[PDB]
Amino acid sequence: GRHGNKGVIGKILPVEDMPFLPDGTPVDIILNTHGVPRRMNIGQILETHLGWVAKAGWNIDVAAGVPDWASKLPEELYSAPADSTVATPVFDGAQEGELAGLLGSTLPNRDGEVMVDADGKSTLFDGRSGEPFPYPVTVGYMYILK
Amino acid sequence: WLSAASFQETTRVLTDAAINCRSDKLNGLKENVIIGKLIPAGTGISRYRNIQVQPTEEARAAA
Amino acid sequence: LTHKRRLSALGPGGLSRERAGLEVRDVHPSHYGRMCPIETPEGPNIGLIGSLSVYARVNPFGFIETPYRKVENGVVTDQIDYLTADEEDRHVVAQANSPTDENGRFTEDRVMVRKKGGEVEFVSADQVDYMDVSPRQMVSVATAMIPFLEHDDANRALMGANMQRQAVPLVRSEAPLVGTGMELRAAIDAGDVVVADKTGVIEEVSADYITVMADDGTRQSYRLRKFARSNHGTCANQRPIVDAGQRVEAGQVIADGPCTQNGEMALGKNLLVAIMPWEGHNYEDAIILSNR
Amino acid sequence: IVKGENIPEPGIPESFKVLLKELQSLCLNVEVLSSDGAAIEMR
Amino acid sequence: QCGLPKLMALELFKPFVMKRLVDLNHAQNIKSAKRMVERQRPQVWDVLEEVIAEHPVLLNRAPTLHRLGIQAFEPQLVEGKAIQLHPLVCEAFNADFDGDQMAVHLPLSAEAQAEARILMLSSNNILSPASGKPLAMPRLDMVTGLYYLTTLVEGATGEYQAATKDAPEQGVYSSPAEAIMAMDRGALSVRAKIKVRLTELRPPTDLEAQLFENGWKPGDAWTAETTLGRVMFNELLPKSYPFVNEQMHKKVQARIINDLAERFPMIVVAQTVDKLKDAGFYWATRSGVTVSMADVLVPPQKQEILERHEAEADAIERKYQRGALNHTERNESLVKIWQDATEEVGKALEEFYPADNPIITIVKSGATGNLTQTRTLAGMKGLVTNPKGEFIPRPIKSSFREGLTVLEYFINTHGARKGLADTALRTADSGYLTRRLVD
Amino acid sequence: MLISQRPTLSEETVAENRSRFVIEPLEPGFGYTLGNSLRRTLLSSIPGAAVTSIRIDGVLHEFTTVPGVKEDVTDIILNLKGLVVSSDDDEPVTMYLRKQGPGVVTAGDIVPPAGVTVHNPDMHIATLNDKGKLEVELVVERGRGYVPAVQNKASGAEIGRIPVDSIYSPVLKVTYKVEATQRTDFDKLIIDVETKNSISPRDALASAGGTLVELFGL
Amino acid sequence: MLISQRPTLSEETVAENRSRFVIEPLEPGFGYTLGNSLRRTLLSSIPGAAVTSIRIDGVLHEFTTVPGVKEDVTDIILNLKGLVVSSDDDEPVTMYLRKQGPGVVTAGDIVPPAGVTVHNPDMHIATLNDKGKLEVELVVERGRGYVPAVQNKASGAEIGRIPVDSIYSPVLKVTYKVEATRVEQRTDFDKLIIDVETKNSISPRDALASAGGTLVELFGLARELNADSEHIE
Amino acid sequence: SAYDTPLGITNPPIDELLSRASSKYALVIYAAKRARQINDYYNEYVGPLVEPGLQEKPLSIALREIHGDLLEHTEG
Amino acid sequence: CYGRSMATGKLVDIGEAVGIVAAQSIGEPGTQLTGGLPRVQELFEARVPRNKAPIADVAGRVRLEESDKFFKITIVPDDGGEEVVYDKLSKRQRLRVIGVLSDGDHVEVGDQLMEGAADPHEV
Ligand SMILES: [Mg+2]
Repeated sequence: GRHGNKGVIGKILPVEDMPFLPDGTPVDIILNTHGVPRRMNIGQILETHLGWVAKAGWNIDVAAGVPDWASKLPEELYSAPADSTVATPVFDGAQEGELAGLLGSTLPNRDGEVMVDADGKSTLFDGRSGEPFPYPVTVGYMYILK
Repeated sequence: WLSAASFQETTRVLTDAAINCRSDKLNGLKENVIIGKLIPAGTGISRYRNIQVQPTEEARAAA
Repeated sequence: LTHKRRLSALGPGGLSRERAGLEVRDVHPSHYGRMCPIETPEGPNIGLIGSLSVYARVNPFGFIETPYRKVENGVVTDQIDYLTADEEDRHVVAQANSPTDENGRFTEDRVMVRKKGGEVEFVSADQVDYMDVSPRQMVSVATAMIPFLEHDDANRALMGANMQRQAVPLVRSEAPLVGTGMELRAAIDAGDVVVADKTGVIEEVSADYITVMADDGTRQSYRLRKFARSNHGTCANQRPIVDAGQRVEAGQVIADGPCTQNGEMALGKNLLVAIMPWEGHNYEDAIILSNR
Repeated sequence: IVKGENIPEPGIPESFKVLLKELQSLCLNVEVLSSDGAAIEMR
Repeated sequence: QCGLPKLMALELFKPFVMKRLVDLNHAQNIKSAKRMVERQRPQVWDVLEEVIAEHPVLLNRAPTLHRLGIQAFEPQLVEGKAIQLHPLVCEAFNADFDGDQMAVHLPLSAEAQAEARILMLSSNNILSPASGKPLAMPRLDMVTGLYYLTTLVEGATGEYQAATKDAPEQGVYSSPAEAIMAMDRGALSVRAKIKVRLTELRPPTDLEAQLFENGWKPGDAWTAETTLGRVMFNELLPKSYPFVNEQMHKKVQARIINDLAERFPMIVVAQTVDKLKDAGFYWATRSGVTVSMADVLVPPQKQEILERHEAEADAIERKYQRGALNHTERNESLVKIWQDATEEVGKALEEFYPADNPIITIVKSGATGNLTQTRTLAGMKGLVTNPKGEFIPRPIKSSFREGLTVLEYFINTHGARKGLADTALRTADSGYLTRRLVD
Repeated sequence: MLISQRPTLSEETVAENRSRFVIEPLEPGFGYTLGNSLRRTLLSSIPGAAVTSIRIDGVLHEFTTVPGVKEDVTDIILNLKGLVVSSDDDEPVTMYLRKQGPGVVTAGDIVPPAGVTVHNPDMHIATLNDKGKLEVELVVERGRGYVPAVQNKASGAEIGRIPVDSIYSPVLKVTYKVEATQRTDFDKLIIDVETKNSISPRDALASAGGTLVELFGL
Repeated sequence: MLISQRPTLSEETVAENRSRFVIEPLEPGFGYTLGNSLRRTLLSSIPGAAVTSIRIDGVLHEFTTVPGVKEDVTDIILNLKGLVVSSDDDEPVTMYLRKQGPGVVTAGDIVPPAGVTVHNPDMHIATLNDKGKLEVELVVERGRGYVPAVQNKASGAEIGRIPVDSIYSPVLKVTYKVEATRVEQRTDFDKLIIDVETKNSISPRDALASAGGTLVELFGLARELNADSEHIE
Repeated sequence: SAYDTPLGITNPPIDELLSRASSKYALVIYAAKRARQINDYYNEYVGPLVEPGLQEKPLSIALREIHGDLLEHTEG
Repeated sequence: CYGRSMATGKLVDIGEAVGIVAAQSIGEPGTQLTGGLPRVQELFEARVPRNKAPIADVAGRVRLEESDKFFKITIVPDDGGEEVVYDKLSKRQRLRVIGVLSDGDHVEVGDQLMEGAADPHEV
């Protein structure tokens, strides 16, 4: 990715057995949790969240009024459809408050159910044993280069 | 002297060696590496490399 | 695009890579807005090679200048003056983002400023002269392409810039779902995308070439690079993004280049990511992929 | 290996033979002596 | 063992297979054998597995620092062009999977193969030959996997009570196989406090004398109170080993594996660690460890703490603005004020994080990371050094969670680069020293 | 405490390409293992219904263009990947496509032989102009899973044939979920099966079970 | 449609109680797909009879103890959980164990009613201290899986009624793994290793075929929908 | 001792082999020469005193022979 | 004399080459040495220390004296023999610690008088 996170492909699994969302939507990449925290690249987790936002779309936050966090302020950004592309210029980008507010938004997969919470996490089902993974796992969309 | 030459200050070493007319016994392991001999350490030591192996007469009987 | 814009201290007429000490490799306070501090090689070229900043501009005498907006009496004008390092030490450079007031003026009681140390200081709107043209003056093009740059340590950012220029064009070339400003303007200025130099309409679109009939009555055509082998063996293939009837304007993007989609740099794909550790397969920086 | 026989005993590295030659060209007289009979010839 | 790309294996062993497929009548003469291998006709693969069997190979990764930088393994034909490296040898090779490469060497003569199997074999080299500490010991993922396995959770599902009045104890299980049937159903938690009867494991020392002392428990039954995971953990250790019943930090894991080397043959330690690996991974993924902007917590006291020292700074700076203060002392003072505050935010931060948070568990278990690292992520990165080597009295008040600022960022790289340059010349000089030590 | 009311599998309808399936009751802690056991088999072993190779008169290989066509041959092969076909098979059978003059080519323009059909003629292939002419034949084979393009050096093909990656996967996206049946709880699982229109969710789940039944033995 | 070659099912016998089973070769990824379903069918799906509730004479409001025996309340319950007897009743049946004097009680002293047969008589229950007697009633009902001790209504009116965790199924432990063959005729094919430890009621081979049938017909619900698409035999 | 079962190269265990020779280095020459000895027979001449495995490599044979105390050696 | 092999955990084998192993055991961590590699190299190369610090030449009580910019240390030997003086000690080096050396403290034949690096040749 653009944050200095690099690695070789160690394995490629049949789409059958992979962590897959409640929709039955398999994840494409599984990145290890341990390399992230110590390297100070955490920007890669942000764009992982935004990546999910930009992919699924979202809405306000209104009415009646605009919430406190949006006041500083997203302008005309209150609604974007699914798959819209985002731009956060380096030294004025989105801000932590604005992420959470967007993190809840918006259904559906197709059916009105939501696949990710306000923490940017989801319950993945192991495609191997078929049972869910005991804890909520972070999912999203990341931009990775070959 | 060829151990010292390979280490550093090669020209200084070779010139002093040729004047002192130095003879290298080739005892050290770096010397034996350069010439392709068996280093005098580990399995290259005399006691190990000269081991002689034969099956026990008891073993040959069972065949 | 970054190979041009690179500035290195080695070569004839300059110091050798081995002799120069770390004092030249360190970033100087005057590099601000001129030479990007975050971008250099990781090898033992560190600090000897750097990329020119985004708004930096070269002087007829060979000194780099950076654009500034001069402030007078707590009011930032539209006057934009390009200053060298000498004349920047002369004045007080207001911070790029300081609250703006109505028709514009200092809002915040006091102003963020850079001195001639360069030593940073906090003074009111009274004593300022110039202000920064915008954030990321110090940043280079590739650096300016890292979303959430401000959250990543300079170590991993440097690696991030270097590795963007290390990517390879995919057959499909999808653009980044979460981008930054530069993707648009870095691709057109690279020259690997086909831009129209006159307003008009498309007469023909073939995989081989694209012709446009200008309002000027003139006729311009562009032959498309197709599966051209690049220096290191990547693929330069281009594809038309326009259709026969289409109207087009001067400076628009007729065809995509190797790494571009619809005019912006696409150096990779958007992938669905799961950050869990998985059965000891993705471990110690390794990655696992969907056979998809 | 192709006949499945035992791997034979190694010989002299060619690079070493070269080193002796390069030292001779400096007017350094380098002799390889056995226990005796004195000088051995690389050939 | 190691994964060996089959194409790579074919060329490496080419003269060996050429003979084999001439022995079997696949090819009539050596010339035909050579073409058969070059064109990769499908018959050769079955033959390759034959010659490669129990025929070792040396693996090296540069730079080679200690002799452990080369180790022998048992080659396994693998699909793909990459090399499969056992996860427990990364420590010795210092092997990152960021794209490192490694060299394979084929020992030929009987002596060379003997030296590979006996001297250099992977499983016979475990402890570092410097400190004697264990190297192949689990790390990273495997830590957090076992740390999670052995940890004890107050009030988990199925917790032994124990019952009073109208009910019997309720936290007891016929066997470990029962607690599994209870765990698969929602009844039991792997981290629960239950007590169980164990026929096939060995109690500790003290509880051993009091319970048996005849005596021993080769097939015998006995009962202790432990987490279900701690049971399964001890099933990984040798049956002859006593029951540890701790939550395993890295150091605790080092203690045990260090102990296995003193009391047991190497092959035992080789296999014990293999079992720690398989278990540690399975539970590292079931551990529920991830990262999120949410799981990154910031102490609320940071604001007041920040402004608390802002006054002390501007006041001491106010004392310098008055003219009496020594300039070097005022700046020096700012170091001590801010340096001190950095600890309070560290103290405040550590106090805030719930003990089960994924970021903290990684560092607690000793798998990876520091507190100093988690102090810059949330809270404050702290003071940074100028290129001159001095300390810039301007602190970085923001953390990489909230993001730094234009000037905060320009200042950080000032020092952060000088460190990355050092790492360059630290290997150049360290290797120059090692070459003199060696000689 | 044996509770035997033999499992009941009742169908459903959601859309035409997908339909929900439900099975009740089942002993506690089943549907997950039983659901994933079907999903794993659905996403893999349902047969197809895929296109193997293609031949284009003008072009001898994948990396050239065609006069007047907007898409290069490689970007056209990518498009033809999205073809969802179905064939009674057996044995290979060639399809045919020829289009002249301006327009837009789509899967509808593909004339299938007797015994095959194209289930999404709406699909865009290539856009042609006044000079554009596209004459291409396509070979549909039968199988299951994903088979990477078989190179004609391994097969017996000549320089003209363009091998292509083949996806035989009637099924599109699959999920499931369970709801217990309080004490006495049982398990009832619902599986959500969607297909590409080459077959109905019913026939695929029948395939999976049939393929899944034959496998269990003792 | 489908033909493939070739699966086979073999078994290594670890002990009269235990057996290991391996299937070779599978088609990737079928190891993970089936094998987790097999561990379930053997564990939770196999009919067997186990103890449900027990009441001892002399234990009503007492927390834990039994004067005259070194085994306490808890130690005897888990002592009894291991009792394996196949019952033909389909309805809860109450057996009875009554013994006095100094001695060691075993599963042979309990008198099974007609239709219930104890498979492990040598089983130890309690040690009787000098001059002591023990009276216990045992509730035995058929079932499947592992049903934790039920207080429903809950234990309720019955005083001295102790519900116990019931191991219904014969197989007390099972686990599986996955390995890859082969010599590159079949490259990276899946091999499934299943580890079954069984109670003396049925042998491992009996519990495997039982799982085979209960699972096969189980999937008949789907096959009945069409039967058109198929696979190899 | 129960170490479970060694696979391939790890069999026989070093520890049980090191009781048959002075050091790891001696063990190397010990087995090494016996292997060169066996291979000759398939074309010194003696052995495989143990029952050969199917394809077993001579070096692997000589290690088993050493484990069973089937041969003696004298250090130089 | 060598003792246990850190690898085997037993008495070193007679073939072992322990010099190379020592060289590597020492140099390998050098990458982690950030009072560093310069000091280490200073020691193994036996160069006179960066800032030389004096060592007691003989046993006796110490008389301390502070000049302007300097320090004077005199050792009155228990002999009691010829007094031993250490002339100009830059106050930048301060002094070693027992706490910090003070007038009247006893000193043995090898003790270090000031914070710093004793000249190994001198010791
Ligand atoms: Mg690396």
